[PDB]
Amino acid sequence: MNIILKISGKFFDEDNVDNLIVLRQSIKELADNGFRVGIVTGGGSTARRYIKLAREIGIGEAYLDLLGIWASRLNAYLVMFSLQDLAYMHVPQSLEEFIQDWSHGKVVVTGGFQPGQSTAAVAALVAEASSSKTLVVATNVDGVYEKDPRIYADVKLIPHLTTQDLRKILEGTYELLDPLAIKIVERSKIRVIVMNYRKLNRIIDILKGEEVSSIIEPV
Amino acid sequence: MNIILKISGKFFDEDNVDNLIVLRQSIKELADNGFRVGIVTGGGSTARRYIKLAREIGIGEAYLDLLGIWASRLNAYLVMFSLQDLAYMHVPQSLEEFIQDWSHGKVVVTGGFQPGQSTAAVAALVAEASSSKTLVVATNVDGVYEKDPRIYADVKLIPHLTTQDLRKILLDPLAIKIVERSKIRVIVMNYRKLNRIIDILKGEEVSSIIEPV
Amino acid sequence: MNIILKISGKFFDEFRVGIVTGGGSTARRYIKLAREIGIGEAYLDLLGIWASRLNAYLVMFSLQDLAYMHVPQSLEEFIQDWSHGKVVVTGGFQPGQSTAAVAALVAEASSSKTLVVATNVDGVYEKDPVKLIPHLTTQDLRKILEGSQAGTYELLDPLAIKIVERSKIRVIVMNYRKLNRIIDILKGEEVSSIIEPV
Amino acid sequence: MNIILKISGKFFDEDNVDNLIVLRQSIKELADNGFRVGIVTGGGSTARRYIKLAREIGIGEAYLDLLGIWASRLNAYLVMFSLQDLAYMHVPQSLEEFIQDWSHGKVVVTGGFQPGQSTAAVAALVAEASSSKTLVVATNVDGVYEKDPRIYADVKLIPHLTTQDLRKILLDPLAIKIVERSKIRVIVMNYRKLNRIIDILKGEEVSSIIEPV
Amino acid sequence: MNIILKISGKFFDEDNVDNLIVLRQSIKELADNGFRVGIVTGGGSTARRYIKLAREIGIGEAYLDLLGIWASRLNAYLVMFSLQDLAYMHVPQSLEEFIQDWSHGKVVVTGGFQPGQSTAAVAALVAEASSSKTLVVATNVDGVYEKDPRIYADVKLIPHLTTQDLRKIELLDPLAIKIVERSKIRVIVMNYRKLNRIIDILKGEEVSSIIEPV
Amino acid sequence: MNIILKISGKFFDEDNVDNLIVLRQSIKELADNGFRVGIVTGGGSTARRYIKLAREIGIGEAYLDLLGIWASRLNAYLVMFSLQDLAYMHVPQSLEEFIQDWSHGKVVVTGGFQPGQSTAAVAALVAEASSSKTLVVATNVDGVYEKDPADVKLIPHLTTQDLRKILQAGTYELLDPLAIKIVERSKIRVIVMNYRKLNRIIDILKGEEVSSIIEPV
Ligand SMILES: O=c1ccn([C@@H]2O[C@H](COP(=O)(O)OP(=O)(O)OP(=O)(O)O)[C@@H](O)[C@H]2O)c(=O)[nH]1
Ligand SMILES: O=c1ccn([C@@H]2O[C@H](COP(=O)(O)OP(=O)(O)OP(=O)(O)O)[C@@H](O)[C@H]2O)c(=O)[nH]1
Ligand SMILES: O=c1ccn([C@@H]2O[C@H](COP(=O)(O)OP(=O)(O)OP(=O)(O)O)[C@@H](O)[C@H]2O)c(=O)[nH]1
Ligand SMILES: O=c1ccn([C@@H]2O[C@H](COP(=O)(O)OP(=O)(O)OP(=O)(O)O)[C@@H](O)[C@H]2O)c(=O)[nH]1
Ligand SMILES: O=c1ccn([C@@H]2O[C@H](COP(=O)(O)OP(=O)(O)OP(=O)(O)O)[C@@H](O)[C@H]2O)c(=O)[nH]1
Ligand SMILES: O=c1ccn([C@@H]2O[C@H](COP(=O)(O)OP(=O)(O)OP(=O)(O)O)[C@@H](O)[C@H]2O)c(=O)[nH]1
Ligand SMILES: [Mg+2]
Ligand SMILES: [Mg+2]
Ligand SMILES: [Mg+2]
Ligand SMILES: [Mg+2]
Repeated sequence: MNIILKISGKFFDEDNVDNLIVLRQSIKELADNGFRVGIVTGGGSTARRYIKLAREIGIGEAYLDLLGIWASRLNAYLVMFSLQDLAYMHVPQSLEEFIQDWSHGKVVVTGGFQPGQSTAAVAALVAEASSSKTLVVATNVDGVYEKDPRIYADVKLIPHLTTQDLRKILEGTYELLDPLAIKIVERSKIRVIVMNYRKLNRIIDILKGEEVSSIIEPV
Repeated sequence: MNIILKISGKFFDEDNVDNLIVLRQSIKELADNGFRVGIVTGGGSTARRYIKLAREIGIGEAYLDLLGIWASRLNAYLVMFSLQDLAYMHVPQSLEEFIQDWSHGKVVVTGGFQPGQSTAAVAALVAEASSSKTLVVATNVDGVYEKDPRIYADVKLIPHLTTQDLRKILLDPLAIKIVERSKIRVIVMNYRKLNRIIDILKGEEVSSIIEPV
Repeated sequence: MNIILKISGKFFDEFRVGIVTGGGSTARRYIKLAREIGIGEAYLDLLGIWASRLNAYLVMFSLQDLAYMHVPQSLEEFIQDWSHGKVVVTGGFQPGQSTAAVAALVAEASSSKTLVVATNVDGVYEKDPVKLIPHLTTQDLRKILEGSQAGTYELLDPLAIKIVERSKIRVIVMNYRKLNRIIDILKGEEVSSIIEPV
Repeated sequence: MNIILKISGKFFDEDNVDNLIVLRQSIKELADNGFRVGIVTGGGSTARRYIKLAREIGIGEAYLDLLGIWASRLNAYLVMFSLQDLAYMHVPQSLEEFIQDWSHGKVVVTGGFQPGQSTAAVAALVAEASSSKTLVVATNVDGVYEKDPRIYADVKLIPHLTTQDLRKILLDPLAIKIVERSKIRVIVMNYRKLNRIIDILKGEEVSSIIEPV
Repeated sequence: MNIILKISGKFFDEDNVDNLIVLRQSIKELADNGFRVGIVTGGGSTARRYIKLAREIGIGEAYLDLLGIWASRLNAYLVMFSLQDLAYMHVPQSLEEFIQDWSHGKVVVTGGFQPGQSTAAVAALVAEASSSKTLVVATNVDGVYEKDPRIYADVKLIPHLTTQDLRKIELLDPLAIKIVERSKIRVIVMNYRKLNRIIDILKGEEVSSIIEPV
Repeated sequence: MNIILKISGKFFDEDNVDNLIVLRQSIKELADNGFRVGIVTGGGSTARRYIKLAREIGIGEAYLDLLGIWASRLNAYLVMFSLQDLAYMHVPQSLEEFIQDWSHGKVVVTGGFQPGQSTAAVAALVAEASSSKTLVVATNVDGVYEKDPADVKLIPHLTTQDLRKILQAGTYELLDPLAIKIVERSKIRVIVMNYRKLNRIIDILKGEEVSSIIEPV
């Protein structure tokens, strides 16, 4: 079926050929398992770096967001140019445009759409519009934690939880599933799989629940 | 300065030639009084009708939203055509497009942008992007009340309050988030009084002013 | 081959395929409201076109995964969207005509030999509310039509007739209630009126 | 006041610089006198040669039309490029696009829009959309006659007539339908005389004026 | 395999249906053998008819270029319209658009993109962007000779050469050469009269000059 | 009259708030002096980083260029966004689009257009299309030298042919081949200067200051 893959921005800040090489194989691996793949790429450091520079000279919040969006699109193009042929050569700039590009039956790579949200929201929207039952959020963490492994000791990894639990835990910045994202995944009952992009090579396993991952169930 | 005017959908469901006429005279006042007006029109009943009909046959939530957006755009075109020669002849379909159309120095009429939100959000976004310090929400009510007068007795009208007060109580999430971060004040008023919009803005005529916090 | 299906607007008020949807009551509801405040004729037409497109989206969205997700706004755009090999739903294109004309244009551009006009009547008559003409020609229809404008056009307006004739496209007028019985109407003779180009 | 100027295709076949020269002049003069000018250029011989050639190898009628449209656009670009800095640098490809380009307040040059009609229809549509009360059709003849003036001797020019008078005889069906419903008067004149365009418009120079009815 | 076909402007001036008839035939041949084909059409005489006229009244060099581009696009439409159902119905106006239109898997016909270059450069760019290892330049002459064959008894066609041997010497501008070299695209110069023997040309069983990148 | 200002990519790599400001200034100055300004922003390090990352996994040369172009547009947006309502809110992606955006009478900010060239070429094209008689190339250097600075001196006046003799996604040049070809045929003079002096742009333009003026020939 259809599946949306949200690649965290950090993924591009790293500068190591192996990242793209592996993401590319996994996009193929997912393909050879009868999977249509949509990919959303975040802005990463390029985004933050420009948002800061822009903010420094007083650029309004709306425009700071656009800069982050454009930065996320630059990453989108990078992913796409390595997916060449395999992907539809256009980076939709709105959900409506995505819906169109998705018609062509190839992989579609997206960046941001609108100010006031994050690529997480985009991933949700795109997942909903593409009838994807699963939204994989590949980030630099292994999964979801009750508090924060960085600041609290032995906060064991929650391999399963609902949009309710994730709400209490979370109870241009973000989260991982900002408000709009959660709202969308819930109304369209899309399950979110948080995993480490280091394991994109074991995505097929992740999807069928055989590897370190956190699955958020809609409720 | 710049100002955004959010016209509730009900405004178009009434079909009384006087609504468009009055709205048309007011956009002209604001204009001949040093304002650049941006207008956001809601889907109204057309939106609901199509959403209803579409839902009935199982159209996904994303697509029901698109239908409401297109309906809101149809109202956008209606408002735009009557103001001809005061408005830029294009209904932007995204904030990015709005920003572009706004460059032309004329009135810009908009409908929805993206699924998952309401024209309220669009009005906020558009207000923020156009550096509008005030977002006027023209609806079928006089303003904000501590609880709806429909059900509680002796509910007067809050002539002033802040985002926090409004919290304790249309403005969807994104709208509030935007008006707060960019400190945009929202003026809730009755579209029946668009002929007194200049007064409203300077705090006279009956209205509820939501202050950002 | 290819076939174009023109869905009358009333439909919403209640083999490759191209679909054209009319504005219906939404179109006329706006057209009268717009006219009331003096909106020019060109713009009234645009309102009708937008209304027709709104219907186009509704139809498109329901056929999802069968239709190319874009509503062309001009013949040139249609030709392009048609390249993708999926169903294409269209609304109006230009002022001064009706979706009928669009259907014809679209039929011609797509090399469709048949244009099916599904309306709120079983076929072509001679007058409305009288017998049903089960088989006529572009000339007979042109005559059955006559003079005595955003909102109201004739079954097949001037441009539609001109197009169907020059490209020899046969027009099948039916009842959208029998849309389901299209494989037969089309190829049968059932309760349909077939207009032969001449 | 807005005014639409339809330049006959022949204008470009003469490979006459003198024609483009006088056009710029009049566009410049019209602008001066407070007129917004929309220009529609026909396909001319280029359109002819291409359609001919295309037809020869069996291209469909729809596509032959598109080729004439493209050829009319090529002329549109030529006129535009010469009007540079006075014209909006884009040749709209549909009435909807024209409406948009016209918002920018500069001269807009157009070619064809859709198959099945002629630039005359385009001129009419564009005139209607831009609220022009006059559509000037500039051809290689001083005006309307009852028979061709170059062949028939003793043909007198008809200075005034009606849409019907014309029917009872340069204007395709759509064009006439449009000029009538929107009551646009059409002035047929010789493009050799465009520089005297200001006189033509005020009934103080040779020309045929078709009154809508 | 992807391949780009550059049709010289003269091709359209003969008002030769003969030419179009054979182009359409070889596209079919190419499609029928699993070749994706991108086509670039030059402005030909139409281009110079409009440029000459424009220059006459002082239109700037940038705009003269645009006129030639539009002229080449008009030819692009003509070729496209005859390929109907075999080609994507849009004439990209920039390399970025071409890349997009090419995604659709059908034949793409192009004209010019930007001022300051020729369709040759467009053909090279498009070849590079579409990963075509071969760029066929169909001219009205069998290939490249040692001495001009126009008026020079039979001379002798040189079957092999390099982009360097090309420099040591129309239909080839600076950008074109830079591109074919950096992306190592081989260029085949051949007569458009022979465009249906195109399958042979490509494999060496037919007359032509092959420029090797270096 | 019109003038095109080419901002070197390094200008954005310094990530200095001041950089953006002084620009926003000169524009207002230049503007307030009967000058319409077109601005072309290069890709800088962002472009370069992507061009190398992309190349590492084998992305073709055409696509590496596109990445550079998009990176240069990102800078274009940044510059545009900082120029409040002074600039037309759209980053043209082709000369044809530039010509259109330029009609609106406001500042237009551009990035790349097409593979195979550099923003220098874009600046030249844009200058020619906009009838600009002068193309200002603001780089981090002070002007031109027959050898990049060491110990060499600054050639205050040379010709495009002088530059030729004096003179791959990434590969720079001051003026690449297309740029020179364009500036020559349309006789556009190019003023090479240090972007540190954007503030003194009005002086530069009238000869009074540290700059190298390349005369077309
Ligand atoms: O649709 C969008 C996307 C992004 N943005 C803006 O750009 C920025 C990029 O937001 P992202 O959510 O793309 O950042 P990221 O990729 O680094 O996130 P993680 O992978 O670390 O989870 C955000 O901070 C926001 O301001 C929008 O405004 N809208
Ligand atoms: O940006 C938008 C706008 C609208 N919509 C969708 O279309 C519908 C129309 O959005 P409205 O905001 O017009 O809804 P409403 O009709 O209740 O508004 P008012 O009476 O208060 O004016 C909403 O119900 C929403 O689902 C979007 O999804 N996104
Ligand atoms: O190409 C087009 C299509 C439509 N329109 C405008 O849209 C409006 C709707 O005209 P339609 O012909 O689309 O309406 P309908 O669906 O009710 O028609 P029937 O099938 O019942 O006969 C008309 O008033 C017309 O002005 C155009 O101007 N141009
Ligand atoms: O909107 C349009 C315009 C033009 N065309 C097609 O292109 C051709 C050009 O139509 P024109 O009306 O421009 O022809 P022309 O140049 O000979 O006209 P004059 O001003 O010289 O009298 C026509 O023959 C028609 O087929 C369209 O299909 N649609
Ligand atoms: O990308 C382009 C293509 C073309 N042009 C401009 O348009 C004209 C037509 O471009 P051509 O490529 O047809 O010129 P040419 O005369 O060398 O062509 P062939 O006989 O080899 O087919 C050229 O003279 C050029 O000025 C551009 O500016 N850019
Ligand atoms: O039109 C364009 C512009 C840029 N590019 C691509 O963008 C990349 C950046 O080329 P730039 O010329 O934008 O770099 P820069 O701004 O840092 O240059 P200087 O002013 O310091 O000399 C180059 O690698 C090139 O391939 C294009 O391909 N086309
Ligand atoms: Mg609502
Ligand atoms: Mg009708
Ligand atoms: Mg004609
Ligand atoms: Mg460089």
